Amino acid sequence: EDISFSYGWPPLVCCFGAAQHAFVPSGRPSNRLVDHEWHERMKDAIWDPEKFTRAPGGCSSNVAVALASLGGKVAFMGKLGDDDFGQSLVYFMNINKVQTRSVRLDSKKATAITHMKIGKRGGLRMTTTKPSAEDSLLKSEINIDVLKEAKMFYFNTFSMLDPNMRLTTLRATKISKKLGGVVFYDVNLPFPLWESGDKAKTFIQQAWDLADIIEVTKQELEFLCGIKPSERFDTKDNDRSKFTHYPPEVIAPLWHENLKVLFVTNGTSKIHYYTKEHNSAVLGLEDVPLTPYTSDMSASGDGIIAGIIRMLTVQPHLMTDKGYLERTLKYAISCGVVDQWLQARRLGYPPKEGMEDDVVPDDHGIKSVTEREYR
Amino acid sequence: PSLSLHRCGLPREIAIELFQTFVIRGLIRQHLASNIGVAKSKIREKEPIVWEILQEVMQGHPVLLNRAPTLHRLGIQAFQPVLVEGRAICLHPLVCKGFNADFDGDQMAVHVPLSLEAQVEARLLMFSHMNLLSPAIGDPISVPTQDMLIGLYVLTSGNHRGICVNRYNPCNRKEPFFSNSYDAIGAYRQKRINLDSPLWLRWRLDQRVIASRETPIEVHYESLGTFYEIYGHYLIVRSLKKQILFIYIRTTVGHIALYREIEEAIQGFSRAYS
Amino acid sequence: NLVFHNKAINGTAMKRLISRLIDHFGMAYTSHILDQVKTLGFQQA
Amino acid sequence: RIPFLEEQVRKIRDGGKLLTMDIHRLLLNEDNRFDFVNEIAAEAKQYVENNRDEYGAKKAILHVLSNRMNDAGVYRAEAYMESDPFKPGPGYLKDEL
Amino acid sequence: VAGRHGNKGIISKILPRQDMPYLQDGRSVDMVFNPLGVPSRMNVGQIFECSLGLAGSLLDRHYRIAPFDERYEQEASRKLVFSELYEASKQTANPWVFEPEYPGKSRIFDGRTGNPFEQPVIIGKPYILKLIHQVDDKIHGRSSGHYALVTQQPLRGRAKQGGQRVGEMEVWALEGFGVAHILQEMLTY
Amino acid sequence: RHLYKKERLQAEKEKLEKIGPIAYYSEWVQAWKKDTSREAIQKHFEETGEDENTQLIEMFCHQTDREYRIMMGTDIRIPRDPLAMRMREDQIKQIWG
Amino acid sequence: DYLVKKVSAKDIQELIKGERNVPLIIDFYATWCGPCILMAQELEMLAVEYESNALIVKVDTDDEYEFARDMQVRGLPTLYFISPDPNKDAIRTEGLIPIQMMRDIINND
Amino acid sequence: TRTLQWKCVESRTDSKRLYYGRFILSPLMKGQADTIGIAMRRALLGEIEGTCITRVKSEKVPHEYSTITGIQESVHEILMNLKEIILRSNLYGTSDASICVKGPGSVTAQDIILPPYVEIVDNTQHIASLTEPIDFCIGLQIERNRGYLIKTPHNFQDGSYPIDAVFMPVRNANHSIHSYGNGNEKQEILFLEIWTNGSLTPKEALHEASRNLIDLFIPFLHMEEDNIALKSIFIDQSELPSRIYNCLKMSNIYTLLDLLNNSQEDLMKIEHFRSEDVKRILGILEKY
Amino acid sequence: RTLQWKCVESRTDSKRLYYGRFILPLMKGQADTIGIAMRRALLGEIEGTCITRVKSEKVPHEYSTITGIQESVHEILMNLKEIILRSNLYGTSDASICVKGPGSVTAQDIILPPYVEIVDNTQHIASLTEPIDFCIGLQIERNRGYLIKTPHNFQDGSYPIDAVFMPVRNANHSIHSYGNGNEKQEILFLEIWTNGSLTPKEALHEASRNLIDLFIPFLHMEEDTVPLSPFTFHDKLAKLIKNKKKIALKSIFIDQSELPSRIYNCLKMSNIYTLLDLLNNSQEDLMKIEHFRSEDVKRILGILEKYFVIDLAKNKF
Ligand SMILES: [Mg+2]
Ligand SMILES: [Zn+2]
Repeated sequence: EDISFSYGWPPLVCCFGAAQHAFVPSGRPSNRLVDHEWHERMKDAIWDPEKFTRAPGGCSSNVAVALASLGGKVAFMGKLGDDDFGQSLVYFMNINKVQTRSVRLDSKKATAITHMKIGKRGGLRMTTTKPSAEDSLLKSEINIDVLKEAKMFYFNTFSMLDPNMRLTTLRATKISKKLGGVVFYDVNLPFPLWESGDKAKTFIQQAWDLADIIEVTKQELEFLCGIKPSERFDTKDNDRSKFTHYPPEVIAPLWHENLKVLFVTNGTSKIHYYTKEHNSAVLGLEDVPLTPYTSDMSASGDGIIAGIIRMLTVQPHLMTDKGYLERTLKYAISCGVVDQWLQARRLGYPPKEGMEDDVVPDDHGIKSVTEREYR
Repeated sequence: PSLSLHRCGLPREIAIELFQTFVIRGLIRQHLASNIGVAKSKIREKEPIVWEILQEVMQGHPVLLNRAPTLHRLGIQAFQPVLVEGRAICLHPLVCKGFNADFDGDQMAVHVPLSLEAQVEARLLMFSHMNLLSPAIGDPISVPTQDMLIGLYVLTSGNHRGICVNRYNPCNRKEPFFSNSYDAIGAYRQKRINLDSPLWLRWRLDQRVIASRETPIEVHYESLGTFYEIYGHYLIVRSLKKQILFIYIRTTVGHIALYREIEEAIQGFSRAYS
Repeated sequence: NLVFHNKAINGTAMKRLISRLIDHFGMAYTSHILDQVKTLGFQQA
Repeated sequence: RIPFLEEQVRKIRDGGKLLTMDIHRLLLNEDNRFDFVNEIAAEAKQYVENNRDEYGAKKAILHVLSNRMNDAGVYRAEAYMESDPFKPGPGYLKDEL
Repeated sequence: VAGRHGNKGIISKILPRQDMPYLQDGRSVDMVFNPLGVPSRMNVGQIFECSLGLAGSLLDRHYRIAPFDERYEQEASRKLVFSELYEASKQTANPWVFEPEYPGKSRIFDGRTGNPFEQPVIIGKPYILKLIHQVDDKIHGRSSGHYALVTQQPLRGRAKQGGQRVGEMEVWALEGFGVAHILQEMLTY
Repeated sequence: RHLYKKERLQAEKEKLEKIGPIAYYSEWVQAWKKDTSREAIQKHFEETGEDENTQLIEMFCHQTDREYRIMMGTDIRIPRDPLAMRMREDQIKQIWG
Repeated sequence: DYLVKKVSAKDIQELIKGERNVPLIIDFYATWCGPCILMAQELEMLAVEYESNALIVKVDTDDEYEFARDMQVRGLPTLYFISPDPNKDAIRTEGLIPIQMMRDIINND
Repeated sequence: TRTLQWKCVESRTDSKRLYYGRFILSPLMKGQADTIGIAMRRALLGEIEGTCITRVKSEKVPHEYSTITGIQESVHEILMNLKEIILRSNLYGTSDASICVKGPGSVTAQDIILPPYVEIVDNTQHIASLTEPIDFCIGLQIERNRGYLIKTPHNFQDGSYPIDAVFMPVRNANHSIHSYGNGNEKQEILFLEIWTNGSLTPKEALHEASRNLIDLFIPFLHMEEDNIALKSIFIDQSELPSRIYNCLKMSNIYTLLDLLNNSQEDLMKIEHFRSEDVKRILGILEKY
Repeated sequence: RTLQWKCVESRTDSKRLYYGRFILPLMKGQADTIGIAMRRALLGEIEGTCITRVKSEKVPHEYSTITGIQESVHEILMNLKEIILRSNLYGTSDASICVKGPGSVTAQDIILPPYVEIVDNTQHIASLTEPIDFCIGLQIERNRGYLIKTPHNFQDGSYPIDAVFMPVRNANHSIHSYGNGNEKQEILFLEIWTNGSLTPKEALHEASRNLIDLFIPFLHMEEDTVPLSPFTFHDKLAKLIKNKKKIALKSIFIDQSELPSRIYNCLKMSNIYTLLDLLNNSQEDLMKIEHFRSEDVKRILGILEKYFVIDLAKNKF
């Protein structure tokens, strides 16, 4: 009981999962609210992706770096390497104020490398020859004390992909619930599980059951529920065929007794919320500086999640209020747009032509003024 | 206007002429040129380095300025030159009375003191800070004069008192109370109050307010023992033990602003010395 | 340690004050006071 | 301690007003000003005669005065010389309007 | 630069349009003059001319008025200026051009902060001229140089690349200070 | 003189509050010929979903630039005397005679 | 021109069966992803450094969904490093990884 | 590479109630610095949100001006002492708090009972001092607003007295510019100085102001979903019957352009006019 | 939503003048901040394209005159300084004029590159009254502000013109009350006048983006050889561990040197995140932190010593 002495006001939040650098779980077709007329006039100098595809979000380390920026207290639990990559990844997190006490480092396993058997004809690889460090975590190593202090747990479906790791994760979820925690599940379905809907619902049903708050992209909601898309997906107008609010009944099949809220996201363009007694949506901006490196829209995802976490954590009593939820949603849209913008400025643009730019040891990049040069 | 009392602004073209010998030395000392002839060439092409050297050379070297009809000593005074771009000499607003100068076509002359002995005399005996009193009767020569005076008057001018502020007699029927002066200055910025609006400020110090010798307008005395005394510009609350519990002053934001500047300047100079 | 003034300042009054400040604090302090009052005057005007 | 005097103190040191304050302290120990000017001039000459090449951006008169103050207990930089921490690069000049 | 009523001044700063004072129409004023000058110099003519200028620009009229108009009636000039300002205010709908409470003056704003200046100010379009005395002709400097034949002193004149004079009155001032070394230098080296 | 302008300006504040935003600002839009009572505005929200703000924005879309320029006396920053704004031509002329 | 060459799913199959003497590196990529555009640039350097001591090829995931599911792609920026000795195993790396790491693997596995 | 960067150059914590920081920004093109400074100073001094005590309820007595029992201080002095208490919170809505002490000798300070969200920056601040044993019970109300000082004062249902609240966390802010231009181009540096009450750090305030500013200008970018010869013809020339002519001239219609501008509803306002006449004017126009 | 914006009026007075007015319920102090920032950005932060140098083939100087043309070379040059152009890209581009015969050379006669486009089509360059040949060469650029004609020295036949690159002629704003009683809400109106290179609405959007780009830098990480690289953290650390002892000490964080939680939490709260911080802090100081015992100093010292030998201030005298 060191709680009185050491807990502190911003409640601790714990993000569980894998630490990776630039990893995208999946990508699906999408639509965005944009000014079509500006785009025509500035055709020469603006990057507009030809077919727009949006990533659901990113790895859990990314969600944690984002909360820390907004002011939250965050910890990351997981396993990594003591190889150079690992040690460097821990430094990033540490410099960005994410507590790393919960991470555990191991000598034998490697940071992003998974030895795999060549497999049967048809190239069906077997990944069990040696597991990677990230998916190799054991029940014994979970840090109970961090779990005890925390009032929020965040996990993704990626950590449920490996068979041993699934077990570890479910235990962390159950330990937390008892001790007292709100569990937030972000279904960010990876590439393998898109083969068919039935298979997906069954894979994730146990997790869906244990969660107080869930976040699903619209495309995912349709895939799980059944609807097949009938939207143009490549046109120059905003028509309302896209951006639909599914009626409450279509969503009701998936509810369970412990679910307080469900958030469905169309990007920063629209965010929808469904609660047992009320339903609504808030609208936002997606016409943001986009570069070839940043077109995926992953950064916005991480930012939206972080805002929803900060707000729900600071005043816990109001998760189900109609007003609080609307204010939370607006703060989230703003955090997302700031993040996509910042990334573009940081990463830069790939050299258009006349690529005589100095090359960093691994790659080359230029500022926007430079991209927009005459020939 | 922005210059300090010890400084003057000298056009760069004038300076390069007056300080040339000094710059040539510098170019040679830093070995950026081989010979005197070599350097004079660098000065002509207006290369950027010549400018860094010029700035270095004039940093602690004073200069002398004079106006044409030199009626009295104050006609010549010394300043520390600051390089400026443009072709006119900038002068501090408060030194104009001594020089009898106005800004409608007047011109001035500059001289540079070459010897060490000469240079000491200028810094120590011919700078404005040292010569703030006129020779004839002892009066101040550098005092705020035109626009500056307008501003000071406006700050301290005051507020409408009776018929001007209220239409009907107050009988049939100001409010802000502030605890520290900083808060008051703040409200002015946030537009909560205006410059002339009356306010009450707590005073912890000792009755320094210049006011007439006037007895209290009303003394209100209560049975348990506290007495409140209302004078025109102040309220003094006292108790049975005859101790002054509180003093409050009726004033305007403008008055507090002048006091604060004079006080802060004194304290700042003190903390700098240390 | 200075007086608090609750009435207007005109040119005669400023000369009297600069004189009084020169005697109490000296020419160095007075020069700084003077530069600061100038700034305030220009700003308000 | 008055709460917000930081800028004024930075400026007094940076502006060169420190030198003015110092000259005044030192003249409070002397009956004839004219003699003090002569004493300082002589010291400066000795300094330049002994080490000629140090001077040029460092001025001798300033050195004599800083040395007096440091002897009496007030820390002053040598020759009242201060660097510009934030200059953009070589060959860049500040516009002191 | 100068106007036609005895008003002369020297330019001190050029500022970007954004920082200039601005009107209720949005436009930014070209020049700013001190207002403490008129009481001392006694020219009330300028105030009448600035105001009529604003009117003519708006209404597209030029006015040629002969001197001594008060022969016809008392306060004739005021009647002309005030009437014309009103017509401009009505025809082009700018109510600030004629303000009934303070005629000829308006309220303007600061470019730097967006805030209104406190008291109403005089705005107008007068005619300003540029004088032959320019800085470029005026500036001069010298170090070393050619020296005269008999007196062996420096030459006189900017054209001649010469020095400046330290004369009788200047010596006297240097003597008052007690700066002997400085003076000797001027007289010898 | 000041005491009286203040009284007139306070009365204008009160009318805006009683009448509502759409009604007060309609003096200066003459092309709106539609009921502006608070009770008329609620009925439109019930029937079409457009609230007060959307209705106000629609009104201003019918205002001429000449009329906007006359409405600037209603600015919070530099308010104009209500008497001067609504004075007739005959009255103003008497200022000059 | 580009040293890296896009390859069809079927052709890759042929390669696995046939003999190899230098390490093959396979990159699964998608047009949409931002990290992959950066990744392509770094692989290209390696191609120069190895200089015919390796074959580097790429498959676009969106066109060949099934091939990818079989070789176990989990996320978009994925690299499979394979070897000539068909008893030594394969390496899958997930995420942008530094160049020195890539270099070590080709040499020591 | 010509990328704007920000650093903190000076920091100091004088008391638990005063903090100072100085910040710098990288080279900016001319004209940029002053715009950035003016806006930031405005956001810092007005857009940041603070928590403070709005209303106090003293149950012991109803007298407007009466020192009660043991307390050495006046009712008004306590109200002043309460207004100077600094708090940190993340509240949406309002909350209540109380202080209850029973002290023979009291140094009432830090006895406030607060909800978990609200927090107290300085324990030592002195609410009051009680000389004799007595029970002190006060109820308080706390709110979070962005330096908006007040609303209309509400009714004193009980002896509940309102407190004038300044909700401003940042105490002062100032800006400065240095221009270091040589040769071809000029570069500038912005220097920003922030002083705070300890509810937030100066660096935190800097970040908050930037975020507040960005949300103000984002609305402009939002996109919504998608589903004269006549002048010179005068009425005198087009023959019109007298009664109509006199009436039109009465109402200031003098030229044709003007009749067109007018509408049928408008006509019925001029007096002595008739609807049949509106038909006749149409007929006259019809002939053109 | 709550806040809504619209264009209340739009007009095109001339090909070179355009107008627009826009409307915006805003809180009590918000309107002033938005208005001032927008004015300063509209008149000041928007860029434009203009002709910067001209090549007249056979003229002695600019104050000369040529036969068949009613204007001097100085007058033709002034007329060019007034031509309006539209482009989105940077760098210099070249264009030419080659009309012949009696008539008028107007803007249409300029032949342009693909990216630059003229706006007016009727602007007058010169008046030609004999059968003559007019051939000129022009250079166009995009930049901001105004340019002084610094290169007086020039290639033969080339003369410069002081271009003003500002595309917005004027701006105004007004603030009025929404009359909501206790909540003081306000309505903002903005008006913009443009040369026609860009629409007023486009100027409004460009200004908003430019303003966000000037306030976004603060939310990046503090600065403490190439930017724009994904691997800046890794490369930095690789040097930090390799380069210096006492600087490697920065790399180590309290989290890695495992400690019991009670101690860890307390240390973090008291601004201690790294070892160099712990070593620097005094033993006595540790007693200063609240809820810190005597047993803990021992624990920290015992774990620390195992990890490393040094006691910079850890060792008391
Ligand atoms: Mg004169
Ligand atoms: Zn007359």
